[PDB]
Amino acid sequence: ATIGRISTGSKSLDKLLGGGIETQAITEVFGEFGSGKTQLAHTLAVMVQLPPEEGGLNGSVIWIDTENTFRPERIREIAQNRGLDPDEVLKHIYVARAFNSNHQMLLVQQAEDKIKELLNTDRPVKLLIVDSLTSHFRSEYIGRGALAERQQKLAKHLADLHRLANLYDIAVFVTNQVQHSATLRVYLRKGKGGKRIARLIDAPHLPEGEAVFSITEKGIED
Ligand SMILES: Nc1ncnc2c1ncn2[C@@H]1O[C@H](COP(=O)(O)OP(=O)(O)O)[C@@H](O)[C@H]1O
Ligand SMILES: [Mg+2]
Ligand code: NA
Repeated sequence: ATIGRISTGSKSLDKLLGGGIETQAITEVFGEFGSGKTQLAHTLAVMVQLPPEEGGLNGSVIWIDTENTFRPERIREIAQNRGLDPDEVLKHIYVARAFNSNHQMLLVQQAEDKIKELLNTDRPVKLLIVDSLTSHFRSEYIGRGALAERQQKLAKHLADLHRLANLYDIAVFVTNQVQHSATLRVYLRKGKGGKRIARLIDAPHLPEGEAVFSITEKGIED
């Protein structure tokens, strides 16, 4: 029932987010290629495994990869530099590669089996990443009539994701690349000096400024 919050690594981003990404919610990060969507996903997959006084939820991670951008050595790096054992961190991340959008849909069903298994253990799943939420959908549904059909399949997939978030008290974190019904939309862009800037889109309950952070050996951080 009460909502959990997963620190991103960046104090600035966390404040913008109201303390971190929420369980019982789908948080969508969207932005151009190279903006940092996948790096934020990597960092979150580590942060969630921290205890709560360090901004985590003692959680396991399920990661649905659609573009083969998951890097286990990046996870090990981030974990090591934040004082976690990198091999242990990796063992609590369950990555599956989605071959196409239908298999991506099926993987969400399978995620429920893994979630149920871990639920009342000491490392329940607390984060479900889809990176990228839309890349297969953009690629497969194209041409006259595909707008309605793509949106319908995507809405179904997002409904499935929202049910897991709410039913199991999990944060869902999804990426979308920009040249549907997410709970919170975060616009990410690359700024001057290598900085990254985040802004919330249509989110009255949180701050209306922008967060600024860097991508480092610790993942993201101010
Ligand atoms: N270890 C690192 N330290 C600093 N910047 C990094 C590191 N690793 C990757 N990056 C930067 O992250 C950016 C890519 O982020 P990425 O999450 O893949 O973008 P997206 O998923 O939004 O296309 C690149 O600019 C790259 O230089
Ligand atoms: Mg990416
Ligand atoms: Na919490």
